[PDB]
Amino acid sequence: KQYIISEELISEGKWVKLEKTTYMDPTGKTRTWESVKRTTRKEQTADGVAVIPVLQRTLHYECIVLVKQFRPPMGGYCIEFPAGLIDDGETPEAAALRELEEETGYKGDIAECSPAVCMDPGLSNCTIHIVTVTINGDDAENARPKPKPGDGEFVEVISLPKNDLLQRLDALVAEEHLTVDARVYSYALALKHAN
Amino acid sequence: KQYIISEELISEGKWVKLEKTTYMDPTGKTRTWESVKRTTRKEQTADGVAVIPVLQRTLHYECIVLVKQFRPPMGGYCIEFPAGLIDDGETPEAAALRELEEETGYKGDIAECSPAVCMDPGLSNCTIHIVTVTINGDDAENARPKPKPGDGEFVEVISLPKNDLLQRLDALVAEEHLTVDARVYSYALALKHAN
Ligand SMILES: Nc1ncnc2c1ncn2[C@@H]1O[C@H](COP(=O)(O)OP(=O)(O)OC[C@H]2O[C@H](O)[C@H](O)[C@@H]2O)[C@@H](O)[C@H]1O
Ligand SMILES: Nc1ncnc2c1ncn2[C@@H]1O[C@H](COP(=O)(O)OP(=O)(O)OC[C@H]2O[C@H](O)[C@H](O)[C@@H]2O)[C@@H](O)[C@H]1O
Ligand SMILES: [Mg+2]
Ligand SMILES: [Mg+2]
Repeated sequence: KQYIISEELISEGKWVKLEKTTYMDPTGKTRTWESVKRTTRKEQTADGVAVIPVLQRTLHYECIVLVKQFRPPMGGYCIEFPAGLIDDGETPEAAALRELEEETGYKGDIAECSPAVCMDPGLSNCTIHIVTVTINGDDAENARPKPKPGDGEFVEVISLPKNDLLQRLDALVAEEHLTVDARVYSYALALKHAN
Repeated sequence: KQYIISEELISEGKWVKLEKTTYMDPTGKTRTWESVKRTTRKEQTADGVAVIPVLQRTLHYECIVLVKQFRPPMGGYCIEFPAGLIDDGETPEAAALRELEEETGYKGDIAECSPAVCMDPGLSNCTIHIVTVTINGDDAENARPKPKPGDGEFVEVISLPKNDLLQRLDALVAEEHLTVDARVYSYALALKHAN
């Protein structure tokens, strides 16, 4: 019953724009909202993908591969699932394997993919596909993985035991000022709440 | 290694603002970034809280209480954990219990509270505390929950089986084309991966 009436551009940069949204509520009344949008968004599937990479090795606990990097908006370092924007004509799964191999050097296999999900719905229209990727750590292909980083990209690879993820994330946070991503934390929490 | 050099306000609304961030990368080179920030953030406190409401009943497996509402930035409806911005001086735990009761009518008990985690670090400095709350669904008091939304709030309550959360979320996305929150989905995936 609710829908968008109009979007008034407020300010637009090279990557992000801010606009005043006018919409109709359930009572037929008009209301406004301040919304954010990436200017690099196409009429594709989503702004990007986030990869949940599960490193598997026989006789070993599984490991979750994460990345640490400085995030200007946060003014500090953050612990996140590897992620990146998608390419035209590229499938979410294709981008996931590509982003994973580029940031971590690992070559994985698609386990499953999510529909487009929202990053922060009360603020922006940003969406991503969360792609679960398993990595055969016993394959020579993944013996010594080498990441292909671009210019201006300084990412650190951190692998943590999946069987104790939440506590291991807490331990990392106890060593220095670090912010764990909400999707990573939600994931770690569910692993404990499940069983 | 890396650090903020300055933050220049580009545009500012009543709720959201856009800034130009200048920072130094590892090589010593000055780079820039377009960052988003909420104008309502109190000092020394995350922007808000997301509540993971665990409905517990003697004759049933646990349920996760979620809410569905129209999100202007998304131009459509979203399925999320109950959430709200934190009032000044209000504890994350109190904001969570209050928000859950207001949006769903359930009175819960604190189980745990996470440190501040980021929503979308590549875009904004927004953070929240993920607060796990248990609800005694057999208490007469929770027999027929009645919410009490504030100014212009139209939120719908949707409780789903924790044991089959992922599948149940996919159905809703296909049946009504709406969008699931990335944290809700990340949580659902781990529940599945653990089981
Ligand atoms: N707001 C911005 N300001 C300046 N440059 C930007 C911005 N957004 C994107 N860019 C440029 O595009 C590049 C995209 O790099 P990716 O690795 O593909 O994307 P990433 O920054 O990791 O974002 C992927 C996801 O994570 C974050 O939560 C982000 O909001 C997105 O949802 C950035 O490194 C940068 O050069
Ligand atoms: N960007 C905005 N534009 C217009 N009004 C806003 C905005 N942000 C907040 N408000 C006003 O403040 C109110 C805050 O309501 P809450 O329930 O306390 O917060 P909510 O909007 O649910 O946000 C909490 C969290 O959940 C979402 O992921 C959102 O992005 C945020 O991180 C909104 O209903 C609205 O009136
Ligand atoms: Mg990246
Ligand atoms: Mg809310």
